[PDB]
Amino acid sequence: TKPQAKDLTHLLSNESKARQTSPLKGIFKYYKQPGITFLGGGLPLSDYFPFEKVTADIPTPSFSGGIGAPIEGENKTTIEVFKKAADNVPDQIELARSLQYGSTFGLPEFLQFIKEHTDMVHKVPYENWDVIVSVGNTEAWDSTLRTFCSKGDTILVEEYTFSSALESANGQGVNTVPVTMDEFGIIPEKLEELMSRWVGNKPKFLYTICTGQNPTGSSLSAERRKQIYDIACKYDFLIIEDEPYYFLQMETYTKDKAAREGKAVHDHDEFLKALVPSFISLDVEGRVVRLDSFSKVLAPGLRLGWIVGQKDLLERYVRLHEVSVQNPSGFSEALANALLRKWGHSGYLDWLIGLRAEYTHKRDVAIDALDQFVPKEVSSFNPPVAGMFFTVTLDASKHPKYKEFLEDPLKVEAAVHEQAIKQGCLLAPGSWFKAEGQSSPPQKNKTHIFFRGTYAAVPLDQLVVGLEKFGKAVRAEFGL
Amino acid sequence: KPQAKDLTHLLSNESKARQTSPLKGIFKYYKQPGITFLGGGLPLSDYFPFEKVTADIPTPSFSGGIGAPIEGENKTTIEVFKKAADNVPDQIELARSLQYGSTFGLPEFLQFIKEHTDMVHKVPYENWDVIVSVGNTEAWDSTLRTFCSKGDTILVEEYTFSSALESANGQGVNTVPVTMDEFGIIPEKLEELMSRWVGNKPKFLYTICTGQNPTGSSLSAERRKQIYDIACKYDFLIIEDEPYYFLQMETYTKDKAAREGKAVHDHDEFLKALVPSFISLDVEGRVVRLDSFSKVLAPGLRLGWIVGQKDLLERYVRLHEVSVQNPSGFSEALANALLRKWGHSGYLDWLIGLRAEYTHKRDVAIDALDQFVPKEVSSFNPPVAGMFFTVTLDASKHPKYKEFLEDPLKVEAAVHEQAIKQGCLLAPGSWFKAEGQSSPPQKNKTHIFFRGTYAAVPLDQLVVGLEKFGKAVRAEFGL
Ligand SMILES: Cc1ncc(COP(=O)(O)O)c(CN[C@@H](Cc2ccccc2)C(=O)O)c1O
Ligand SMILES: Cc1ncc(COP(=O)(O)O)c(CN[C@@H](Cc2ccccc2)C(=O)O)c1O
Ligand SMILES: [Cl-]
Ligand SMILES: [Cl-]
Ligand SMILES: [Cl-]
Ligand SMILES: [Cl-]
Repeated sequence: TKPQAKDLTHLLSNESKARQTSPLKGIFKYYKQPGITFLGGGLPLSDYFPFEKVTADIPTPSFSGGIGAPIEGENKTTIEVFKKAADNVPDQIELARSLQYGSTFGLPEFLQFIKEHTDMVHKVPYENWDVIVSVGNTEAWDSTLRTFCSKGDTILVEEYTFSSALESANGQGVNTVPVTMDEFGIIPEKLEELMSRWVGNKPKFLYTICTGQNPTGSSLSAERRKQIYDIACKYDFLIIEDEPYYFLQMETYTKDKAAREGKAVHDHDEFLKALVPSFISLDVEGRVVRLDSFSKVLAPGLRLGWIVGQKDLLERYVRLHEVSVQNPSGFSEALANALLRKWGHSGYLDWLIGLRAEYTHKRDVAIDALDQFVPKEVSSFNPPVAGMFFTVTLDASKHPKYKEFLEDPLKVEAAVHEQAIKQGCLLAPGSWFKAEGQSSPPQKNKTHIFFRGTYAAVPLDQLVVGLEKFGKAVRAEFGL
Repeated sequence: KPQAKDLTHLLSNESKARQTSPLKGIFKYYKQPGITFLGGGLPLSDYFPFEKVTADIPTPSFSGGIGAPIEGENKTTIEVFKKAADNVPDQIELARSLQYGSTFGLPEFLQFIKEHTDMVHKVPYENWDVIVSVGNTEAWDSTLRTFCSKGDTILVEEYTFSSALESANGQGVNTVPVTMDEFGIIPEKLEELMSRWVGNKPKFLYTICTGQNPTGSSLSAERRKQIYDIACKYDFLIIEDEPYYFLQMETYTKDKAAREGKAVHDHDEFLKALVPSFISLDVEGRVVRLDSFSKVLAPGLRLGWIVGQKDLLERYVRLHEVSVQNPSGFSEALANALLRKWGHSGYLDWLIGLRAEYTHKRDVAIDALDQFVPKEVSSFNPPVAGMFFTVTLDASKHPKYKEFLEDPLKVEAAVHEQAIKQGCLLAPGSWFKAEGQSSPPQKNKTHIFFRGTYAAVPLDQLVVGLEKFGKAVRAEFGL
C-alpha cells in the first residue's frame, strides 16, 4: 500500500470549492429500496428507447496486416450491444443502461478497463488516485481551467503551444505566462529561475503537452520530467499533462536505414519498458492531472477520454461535469467498452504497438526527406521521438532581405510561408503558436523561426513531394 | 421575412472577445489541388477501427405503440459504413463522422433538424439557424457563458430545475425568481417587476415553458405572447429550455368515454395541437431555444441543438470549439440515420405515439390523485405537458400548524416523512425554490406542494404509490 497524496484542496478555485450536489441527492437512497414507490425522480423509462441493439465491425488482434489493413475476413469481428443485459456477452453496458442518465464519474465497465490500462502503464505511486470520464481533452482542459483558476489567475504554458488551449484560457480571463523551450521542450533551469523570483500570487499550474508537444514535436526526457516535477513540488503548483499523443511514441530515429527493422519493440514487455515515464508515474504527491483521449488512438469522433488524478480533485471535476457536459455519448462509451473488452488489454496493447510501428515509419520518411531536401546552411531539425509533428528551424538572420525586413524574423517567416505556398506546399508558421501573457501583478523584466509539419495527414509519397517543394522554397528565399 | 434585431449588445464582454483559431489563415488551402497541405493536425481515417456501425430501430407508423418489441416488421436495421460509397444516400460515413469537423455540426444532421424546426415552429425572421449541442445541460452552461458575466442577473421561474440554478451559481450569475401560479409565470407581475427595475437590466429570462420542472405547468399561448411583449419592451432575451416540448398531451377530462374522440390521430391535427414556441413568436430574434433528444429518443444520445439568430449562435460555436468540441460522431451519425430512415413523416408518427403514451400515463396519475388524495386540504392542476404532476396542500389546515409555529416547511417535512413511512416518495416543492438578488438588489404563504412523475414506474405501481400518498396526507391532516 502506497502513501496518500498531499491535500491540494487549497489549489482549487473559490468557485470550484463552492459547487454543490443536487438537493435531490437527499432522496436518492430510496431509489433502490423495494417497499417504496419512488415518484420523486425525473428518469424516462428505457421501454421507449428506439434502439434494440447497436453493432460495429472492428479489426482483430494482433493486427498482423497492420492497423490500417482492410476490416474484412479474418480482420473483421462484429461487436454487439443489445438493449437488455441478458442478450449480451459478459461485461457490456446494455443500451437500457448506457442510453439512460447515469453517474457523471462514468459507466463502471468502461472505468474498470481504463483504470486497469492507466495502472498497467503509469503505476500511479499514491493510493487515493482515480479516473473519471471526459468527452475528450478539449473539454477536460476547459474543465481544468474552471476547477483550478479564477479570472486574473496565472498558469504556466509552453512558450509555443496549442492555440485552442490558449483560447480556452483567454475566455476565462486566465493569464498564460510562457515557459522558455529549446528544441527538446521546457528548459527546467529557466522554469526554476522564473519561480525562484516569482512576484505576487503563484501560478496555479503548468500546462504541458509533454509527449509529441504541439507544435515543436519535442518530448520531455525522463530527466527533464523529474526536474520539472521537483519544481512543481518545491513551489506547490499542479502539472496538467495534456497527453493525446502519448501512444504516438516511436523508435528513436537513426540515419542508418539498414538498422531500422531491428529497432522495433518485439513484445508487450519491451513496449511498456520503452514508453517515457508520465508525470502521473512520477507523482508521489498527487499534484498531477493527466488528460487522456482516444482521439489520436481510435478516432476523434468518439468524443471520449478520461482524467487521472487524486480522488478529491476529480470529485470537483464531477460536480462541474454534472452541470456542463453531463456524460459522454452512451453510444461512444458502450461501443468503446465493447471494442476494448473484445480486444482485451492484450489486443489494445497490440493496437498501440501497431500504432507505434506506423508512426515510426511516417517519421523516418519525413525526416529522411528534411535531411535530403532542406538546405543545411540556414536550417536545422530535431527528429521527433513521439507525436505527429516535425519542425524545420531557419536562421532568419541569413535571409538576403533581413536588413530590408527591418531585421524582423516574422517577415522572413511570412516570405518563406508565401514562397512554400507558391512552390505548392503548406506548413504552419511557428509564430502562430506563440503564447503571450503577464501575471497580475507582472514579473520583473531571436533570429530563429520555425515551421510545423505533420507526417500523419497525407500519403507518404505526397509527404516527400511536399518537403522537396519546401526545400526549393527555402533555397529560393535564402538565395542558395 | 424581416432581419432579427441586432442583439450583439446582450452578449457578455467575454463572449464578444472569443476568436477563431489562428490556423483558419490556412484552412482555404486545405482542399486545393496543387498544394501538399502539411499545416494541419488531422490523424488519418485509414486507421479508424470502425468499418461499420448498425442499429436495430422500430418501424413507422409504430401502430403497436412506440414501446412495442423491436422485432419482426417492427425492426429496421440502419447501417453507417466508414466509406460513403457503401451507404444509402444522405448518411454521415464514419470516415467523416469519426473525424474532427465543423463545431456547427455535421451537415446532413443540421439539415434534417433545421427542416424539423421550421416545420413545427415557422421561425418568423430570416437570419435564424441551428447549431448542435451535447444536450440541454451543456447548452444551458453555454448560454450562461455567452450572455452573462459574474454578478449579472437572469430571471428564473420561482420554482425551477436545480441543475440550471447550480450552473448559474457556479458562474456567479444572480437568479432572480419570477412569481408563478399553478399555470406558470404570471406575466402581469413580471411586467411590474421590470417596470420597477433598478440597475443593469437582467440579461434574459430562463423558462422551462412546456412541462415546467417542477410545477408541471405549461405557459398558455396568451401568457407566451404577454411575456414576449415584456422581453421586447425591456430588451432581454428569452431562453426556452424545452426538453419536454414533445411530451404535450391531450387536455385532461374526468370523462373516460370522451378521451379517444378528442385525441390527435393525424399529422395535421398534431401540428395544430402544439402550443406555440417562443421561437414561433420571435419576430425580433431575441429567443434562444434549447432542444434535446433526451426525452424523445434517449438521454444517452448526448445530442441536442440550439435555435436562434446567426450572430448569437456564432458565439456559441466559438465557445463550443474550446469546450465540448462536438457531439459524438456515433450519436450524430446514428441519429441522422434513424431520423432519415423514418423521415419527417416517421418522426411525426413517433412524436404522436409519445403524445398518446404520456396522455395515458397522466390520465392514470390524475385519476388516482382524484380517487385517493383528500380534497379537504389538497388541490391538483392536471398537466397538459411533461412528465411531472403536483399535489398542492394547505399547510395551514395541518392540526400541528400552531405547534409548527405556522411554518409550512414543517408541514411539508412531516408529510414527506409520513409518505416515506407509508411507502411512497415524492419530491418536496420547497427544494426547487430559486433565490437570488440583483446587484444592486431590487427595493422591497400557506400552500406547499410535492412533485411526482408518472413517467418513471409501471402504471400499476403508480396507483399503488398515490394511494399510499393519499393515506399519508389523511394521517398527517387527521381526516
Ligand atoms: C494539445 C492538444 N490537446 C487536445 C487535443 C484534442 O483532444 P480531444 O478533444 O480530441 O481529445 C489536441 C489535438 N489537436 C487538434 C484538434 C483539432 C481541432 C479542430 C480541428 C482539427 C483538429 C489540432 O487542431 O491540431 C491537442 O493538440
Ligand atoms: C429543464 C431541464 N433542462 C434540461 C434537462 C436535461 O437535458 P439534456 O442534457 O438531457 O438534454 C432536464 C432534465 N432533467 C433530469 C436530469 C438528471 C440529472 C441527474 C440524474 C438524472 C437525471 C432530471 O433529473 O430530472 C430538464 O428538466
Ligand atoms: Cl524531442
Ligand atoms: Cl517565432
Ligand atoms: Cl398548465
Ligand atoms: Cl414552497
